[PDB]
Parts: sequence; C-alpha cells; structure tokens
Amino acid sequence: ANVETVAVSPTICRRGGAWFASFGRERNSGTKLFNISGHVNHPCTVEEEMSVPLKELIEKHAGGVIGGWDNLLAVIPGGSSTPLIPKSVCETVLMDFDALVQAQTGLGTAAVIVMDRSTDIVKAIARLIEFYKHESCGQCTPCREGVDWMNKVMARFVKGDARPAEIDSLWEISKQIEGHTICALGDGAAWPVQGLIRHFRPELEERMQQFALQHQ
Amino acid sequence: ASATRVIQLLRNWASGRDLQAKLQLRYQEISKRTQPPPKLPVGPSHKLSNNYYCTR
Ligand code: SF4
Repeated sequence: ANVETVAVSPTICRRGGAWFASFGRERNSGTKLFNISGHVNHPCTVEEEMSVPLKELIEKHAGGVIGGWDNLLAVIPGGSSTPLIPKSVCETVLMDFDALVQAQTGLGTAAVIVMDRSTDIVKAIARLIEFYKHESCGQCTPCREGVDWMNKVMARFVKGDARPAEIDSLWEISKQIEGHTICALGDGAAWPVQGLIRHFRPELEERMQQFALQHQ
Repeated sequence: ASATRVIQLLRNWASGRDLQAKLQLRYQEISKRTQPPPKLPVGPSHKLSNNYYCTR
C-alpha cells in the first residue's frame, strides 16, 4: 500500500468514512496531495480537494503559469507516466481519476508538471523516454528492447532527422509495447509518446521539414 | 550494309521487296552494351506502418 494511502487510514477511521466521502465527486472521494512543478511561479506541494479544477489549483496554490495563463503550452497532470494535455484541455479539466481518464490521460500521482510556450515539447518528452530507458529492469522483451528503440527514435525526432512516416511507425511501436509487458513500466513509457503524437504531431513534422531543408 | 547499288537493285528485284528497309543483320541501331545504373522501385509491402503481416 502506498504511504499516502496508509497515512490517511487512521484519520479516516477516527472521523469516519462518510466525512472522507463527502469531498470530491462520486467515486473520487477525499483529499489529495498535489506537487506542482515546472513553469510555475511558486512550485510547491499542497493539499486540496480531489475534484478541484487544474486551472484553479495552478493559479491559486502555485502562483500561476510563468508569464500568465496564456503562456501555457502543456501540462502533465499525474507524473511522467501520464500523457500530456494541451492548454485547451487544461482550462476546464478536473483533477480526479475519472475526469482525467476522460481527458485521455490519468490522475497518476497527481504530480502536475507545467510547460510554457517557451518549452521544446519534443525534448522534454525525449528526456522522459530516456528516463524510462535508464529505469527499465530489462526482464521482459517488449520493455527491454522497445523502450530503448523508442528512446533512439525520439532522440532523432528532437533533431528532426527522421521522416514523417516514422511518426506512425513510432505509434505502432508503443502499441506493441503496451499491454505485452510484465509490469506497467511499459505502459508508462508508451503513454507519453502517444500523448506527444496525439497533440503535437505538427511540431514533429515541422522540425523534420527544417532538418530536411537545412541539410539539403 | 556495304552492298553496292547494282547488287542492291538485283536483290530487290529477285526478292520483289525493299530489302534494305528491314535488314536481318543488326548495326548501330541496337542498344549500347554499357548502360546507366537502374533504381528498381520496391513493392507495396515496403511500409513503416499499417503493414502487419497477418493482413497480407
Ligand atoms: S516492463 Fe517491467 S518487468 Fe518488463 S522490462 Fe520493463 S520494468 Fe522490467
């Protein structure tokens, strides 16, 4: 059992199940610890109700996005394993399990990483993929080989060295890895790539166009 | 063809045809024995996605 799960049980028993139940939406009960990091004015750890909107959380407790809310480019809402969502989704999304699932992402650890419009969105996800490459235990074939393969492909994507067709190839690679591994580290490596492809395909194609142009 | 004109005319009359038009022996018209390199395209299965073998 996770430490946060363990450490709220004595308070839950003392105040009763119902008190904990009232907070948050139905089936998304209680309070939650949020870590807001990245491109915010006051990165911090705070306690907040479950189904609080993401914008409310960022602007109230973290001081807002660096350079204003309109400067926001993307948010990873639940730690590195959850897919990113662009600004247009972050404006009304709620920070619970079911709402973020509906937003094609996850609540995860409730670790909100904020990236403003000055961020190289491809490079940040490539760094996350490199993290997963260095953390794989190497036991099962799909993670051990495919995470390293995706790391190489993403390192090339940062420069723009590849061709646009490879984008779809990369997507398929992630699908091969996902659901075929002993544990969920494969899921956690496949999901951020899928989010990047889903929401920032034009950036990848545009970078590839620049690389092909400059190298003639 | 290096045949003289009178022999050419005799050949045409004996055969009844214009023999010089379609000569069996082949000269300069045929393709050169040295050719530029080809490129040779690839088949429909040379794709990076949407190409699972169980569908083909
Ligand atoms: S998916 Fe899990 S078990 Fe398989 S290699 Fe990666 S970390 Fe190891």
